[PDB]
Amino acid sequence: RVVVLSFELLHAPATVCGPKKSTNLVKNKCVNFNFNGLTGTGVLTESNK
Amino acid sequence: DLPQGFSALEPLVDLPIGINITRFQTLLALHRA
Repeated sequence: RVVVLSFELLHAPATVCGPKKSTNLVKNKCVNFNFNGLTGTGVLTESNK
Repeated sequence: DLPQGFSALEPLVDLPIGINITRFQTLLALHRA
């Protein structure tokens, strides 16, 4: 049982899609982070907001 | 009765249907406003 999967792009908008990965977050350290595509550099702290 | 006051509409759902909508209507529930 083998299936030939097709990944096709046509004259249709790419409205519909998917993604994932995960490392234990550090704290109180100057590090560069990538949160769900939001990338930056700084120090992460617990907050009450 | 739209009263006087202020209220915000928190987003409920967004969907990537990706079709063209030009008209609209509504439907009702009756078993034989």
